Amino acid sequence: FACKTANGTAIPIGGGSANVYVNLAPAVNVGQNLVVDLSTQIFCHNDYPETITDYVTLQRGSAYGGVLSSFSGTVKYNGSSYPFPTTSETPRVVYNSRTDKPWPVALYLTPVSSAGGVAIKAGSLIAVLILRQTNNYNSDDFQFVWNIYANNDVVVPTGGCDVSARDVTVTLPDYPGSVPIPLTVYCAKSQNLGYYLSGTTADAGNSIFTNTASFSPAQGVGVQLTRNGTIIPANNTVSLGAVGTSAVSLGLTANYARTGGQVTAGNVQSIIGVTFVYQ
Amino acid sequence: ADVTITVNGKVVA
Repeated sequence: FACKTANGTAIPIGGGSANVYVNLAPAVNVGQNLVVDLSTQIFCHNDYPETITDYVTLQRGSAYGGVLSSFSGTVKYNGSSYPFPTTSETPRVVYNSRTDKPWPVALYLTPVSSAGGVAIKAGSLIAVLILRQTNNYNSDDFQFVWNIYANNDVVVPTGGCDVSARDVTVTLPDYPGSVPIPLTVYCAKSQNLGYYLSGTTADAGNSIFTNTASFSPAQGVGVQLTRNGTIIPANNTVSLGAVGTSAVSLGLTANYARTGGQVTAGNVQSIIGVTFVYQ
Repeated sequence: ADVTITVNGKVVA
């Protein structure tokens, strides 16, 4: 039993814990969210196929680590699903050939939000997997640890729904122009969704986000969002109806709006949050 | 929040 990652990097086998860096592409699925499919990331083989067969299981106590430590879900191991953190030893995967074969493991998370996410930066711990290796000819029985680290920055969805982008930047035309905000949401199965805006506002209507531009800021103006011509105040939930597997636009447009006193020339910036809720 | 929108603009005289 000897393994390497997708880019060909050796994983030292057994003895001390190994830190294994993998690419992940998290996604919402029906009833659970993929955190990482390791079957595309870890490939193993047997250097003595003619005479030895290797067996590898995933042991009890395997679990998420780091920022995912508090979450639970499932592990798909060799085509079957089990609770994660693991509460029993899985059946084995067999390695006989010198030809590489995937380690057939994918880790899933039980949704707890509507469209939330947890950022995982490259270099961060994802999971701690405990493996047990045996064979078909002697008593060798050894357990060892693979600490799975992110090779790339991702956001793990924690809900039933996911968004086109977690961070969106738009540029208005020169005042008094407006611009659509490209932002959509979809769900793994149909869900009834709403959303609301968060941020600091400047007006009696709680609907003009303050201009927080750092350099040479304009005075007397802020940013106001509309949907089909209707102003959306902060912290007032908008309904999206039922959102299925195809993306549904939030329908947002950005505008400038006056906050009082004279409008003066300069830069404008507003940072506005969007939060989804089930309805 | 779930998404952060950064809106940039400019007032020109």
